[PDB]
Amino acid sequence: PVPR
Amino acid sequence: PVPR
Amino acid sequence: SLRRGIYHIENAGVPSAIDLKDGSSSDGTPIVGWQFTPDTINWHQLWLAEPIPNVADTFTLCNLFSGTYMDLYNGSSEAGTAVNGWQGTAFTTNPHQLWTIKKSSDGTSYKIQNYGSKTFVDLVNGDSSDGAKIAGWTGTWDEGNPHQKWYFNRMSVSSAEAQAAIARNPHIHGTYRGYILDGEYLVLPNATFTQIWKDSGLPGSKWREQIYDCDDFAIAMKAAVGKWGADSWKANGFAIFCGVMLGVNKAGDAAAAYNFTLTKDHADIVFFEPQNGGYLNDIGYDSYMAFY
Amino acid sequence: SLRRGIYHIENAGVPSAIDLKDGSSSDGTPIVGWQFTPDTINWHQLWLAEPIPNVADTFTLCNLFSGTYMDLYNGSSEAGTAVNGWQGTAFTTNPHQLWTIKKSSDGTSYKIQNYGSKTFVDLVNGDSSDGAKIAGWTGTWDEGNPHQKWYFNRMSVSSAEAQAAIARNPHIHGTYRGYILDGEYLVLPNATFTQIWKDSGLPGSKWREQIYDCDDFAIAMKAAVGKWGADSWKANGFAIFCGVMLGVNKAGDAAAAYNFTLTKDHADIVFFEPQNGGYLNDIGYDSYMAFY
Ligand SMILES: C[C@@H]1O[C@@H](O[C@@H]2[C@@H](O[C@H]3O[C@H](CO)[C@H](O)[C@H](O)[C@H]3O)[C@@H](O)[C@@H](CO)O[C@@H]2O)[C@@H](O)[C@H](O)[C@@H]1O
Ligand SMILES: C[C@@H]1O[C@@H](O[C@@H]2[C@@H](O[C@H]3O[C@H](CO)[C@H](O)[C@H](O)[C@H]3O)[C@@H](O)[C@@H](CO)O[C@@H]2O)[C@@H](O)[C@H](O)[C@@H]1O
Ligand SMILES: C[C@@H]1O[C@@H](O[C@@H]2[C@@H](O[C@H]3O[C@H](CO)[C@H](O)[C@H](O)[C@H]3O)[C@@H](O)[C@@H](CO)O[C@H]2O)[C@@H](O)[C@H](O)[C@@H]1O
Ligand SMILES: C[C@@H]1O[C@@H](O[C@@H]2[C@@H](O[C@H]3O[C@H](CO)[C@H](O)[C@H](O)[C@H]3O)[C@@H](O)[C@@H](CO)O[C@H]2O)[C@@H](O)[C@H](O)[C@@H]1O
Ligand SMILES: OC[C@H]1O[C@H](O[C@@H]2[C@@H](O)[C@@H](O)O[C@H](CO)[C@@H]2O)[C@H](O)[C@@H](O)[C@H]1O
Ligand SMILES: OC[C@H]1O[C@H](O[C@@H]2[C@@H](O)[C@@H](O)O[C@H](CO)[C@@H]2O)[C@H](O)[C@@H](O)[C@H]1O
Ligand SMILES: [Ca+2]
Ligand SMILES: [Ca+2]
Ligand SMILES: [Ca+2]
Ligand SMILES: [Ca+2]
Ligand SMILES: [Cl-]
Ligand SMILES: [Cl-]
Ligand code: NA
Ligand code: NA
Ligand code: NA
Ligand code: NA
Repeated sequence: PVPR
Repeated sequence: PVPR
Repeated sequence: SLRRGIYHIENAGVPSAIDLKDGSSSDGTPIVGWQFTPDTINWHQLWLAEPIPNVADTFTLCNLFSGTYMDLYNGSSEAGTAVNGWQGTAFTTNPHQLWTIKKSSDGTSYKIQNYGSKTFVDLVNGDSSDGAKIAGWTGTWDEGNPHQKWYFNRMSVSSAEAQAAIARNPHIHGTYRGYILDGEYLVLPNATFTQIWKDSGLPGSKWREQIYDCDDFAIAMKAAVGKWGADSWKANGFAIFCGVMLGVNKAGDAAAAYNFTLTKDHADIVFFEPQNGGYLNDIGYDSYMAFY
Repeated sequence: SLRRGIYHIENAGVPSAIDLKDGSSSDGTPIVGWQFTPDTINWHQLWLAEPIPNVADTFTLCNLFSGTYMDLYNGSSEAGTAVNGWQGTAFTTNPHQLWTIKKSSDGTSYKIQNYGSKTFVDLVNGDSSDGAKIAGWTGTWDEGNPHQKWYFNRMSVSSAEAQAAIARNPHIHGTYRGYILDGEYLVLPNATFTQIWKDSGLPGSKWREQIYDCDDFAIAMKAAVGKWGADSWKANGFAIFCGVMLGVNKAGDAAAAYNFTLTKDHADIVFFEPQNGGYLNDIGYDSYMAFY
């Protein structure tokens, strides 16, 4: 995914 | 190259 | 439908924006009409719209500066009911903080209906004065009344919009790879981007082979904008737009690191040279890597 | 041949390193033998060896802290000639600052010959005292004399060595891409890495969705190490080792950003969690992107  |  | 994002909400009848008075986080701080300067950060006038899952065209509106939410005082349907900033959460079931936002009859502006009361956000009497009351008021979805019509001026991009702006640029190398770090980005006017740079200490940094060279300037600018974001705004769920790119010259024998931002229309990128603070449509390199 | 790099130069006979006294940049500052602490930054005792093009096994030796060069006073071949820090440049033709460095008869330590005088760097009398004279002295390449033998303890990696350390790690995603920013990196002890983190303000930063989340912590740590490098050392032509990685969990449904450093032996990477300052051999993510 998108780095959280 | 390598960013200078 | 309105998309998730940061909005500057501007009355259709008079040039007043929805303003949380003095940016105050106090519960019951009045939301008022106030004049604004285009191509600035209007510090008390930015609203993060968060869609509510399984409630059509319905949103919380979080003031970016205070982190408090647009709230219809006690959910009253009486005309004249105070609209104020109040503590809450992005996905509350509190109907006082839930707002159905759909296009007006004009088809460009929106009306803002409280989900509980079914009354509309109303700039009372269309007063253009700084500090003019905003209230919940009787209304209908289809009427022309400009007291209840609001332009949602989009100040953020999604990562997919940023990706599109990069892709249409003519200075992208064939080998380019992009690495997305967040979901929704506040786009800065160049005047604000520049201020963050001026305040970063970079203008007074010396270029030094490897130890403080282009990659150090570009990463330092990105960190400075990250710090500014967290320090400046109390809301969560967005990032500030500031990219780092690596690029290679036409001859393929020299590489550089630099930053990039987005045009006012959000459609194209602009390169930022963090050693001298210049903005450029062509920095002399084709980008082979970006992170933002 | 000795490779370009940063060295801690340690006498073969006694545990004294080549030390530029008080780190002073003054011309004629004495270079002396001094005790040292392993697994620290020995601030006055690091030397950047720059190979001279078309002169075999010959180098300038720049003190990392002062930016001044090892200099044989007036190039004299007399035994006892002072060795001092002196202003110069990485590729000088001044023979006082040119040093032929080749393996001793023992085959692990080196001798250091002045290119002009053909005399050797000598810890006079093998004195282990802090501040013991180092001088140019008569000698031969093949003799056992430990006064003139020096272990070159390598404190830097090339980008190719860093690349190898990453590649042998078992937590690298199949899609991994790495982006190299510099050529030669000072490897920090974890004690120093940690100090830079403690001094950065990150330990006292709150995790916030998008606005200050894992990518902000990791980029901020990289900027903090870049700033520390430039602020700490006067020499040029090297960088400090501090990577940023993006990773994805085993289920492929969550991503994170973090930092990485290198083991003491320079053979493997170690992950650094910039929110809590932990070091980990497994951070729970496989890296799909790195820049360093
Ligand atoms: C100039 C004025 O505009 C309209 O009146 C508005 C109000 O309009 C809203 O409330 C009224 C009842 O008070 C009615 O329900 C109407 O459909 C609705 O839009 C309101 O905006 C207030 C506060 O700003 O100002 C005006 O009174 C219109 O109905 C009036 O005839 C008149 O033309
Ligand atoms: C203990 C001592 O070691 C050697 O003498 C060293 C010196 O050795 C160097 O200089 C001498 C001439 O003074 C000679 O040229 C020798 O080949 C060369 O390595 C020197 O290291 C000084 C200063 O530290 O200390 C000692 O005098 C050896 O020659 C002596 O016989 C004696 O065993
Ligand atoms: C943070 C603060 O921002 C400005 O004052 C705000 C004010 O800003 C709006 O109105 C001014 C004129 O009063 C300009 O049109 C700005 O472009 C608008 O953004 C309002 O938001 C009021 C009421 O909430 O609060 C003031 O603080 C600026 O004038 C101050 O210098 C300062 O930067
Ligand atoms: C910057 C300074 O570093 C240390 O003092 C240096 C000293 O450091 C070496 O010797 C000390 C003992 O005197 C320890 O073994 C260190 O591990 C060595 O690195 C020398 O370099 C001398 C002469 O040049 O200069 C001193 O400043 C440390 O003791 C100081 O607190 C300080 O951090
Ligand atoms: O007052 C603290 C609460 O604030 C918000 O809810 C209130 C609501 O319960 C009622 O008192 O009316 C006011 C004014 O309209 C607010 O909407 C939060 O949603 C609550 O969770 C609570 O924090
Ligand atoms: O003194 C300034 C110079 O320092 C270095 O060269 C000198 C050399 O000319 C001679 O005076 O001897 C001294 C002591 O050994 C130095 O090696 C630089 O290489 C010169 O360029 C100059 O800066
Ligand atoms: Ca993120
Ligand atoms: Ca660098
Ligand atoms: Ca570089
Ligand atoms: Ca972020
Ligand atoms: Cl109408
Ligand atoms: Cl011998
Ligand atoms: Na109030
Ligand atoms: Na919805
Ligand atoms: Na001297
Ligand atoms: Na050479």
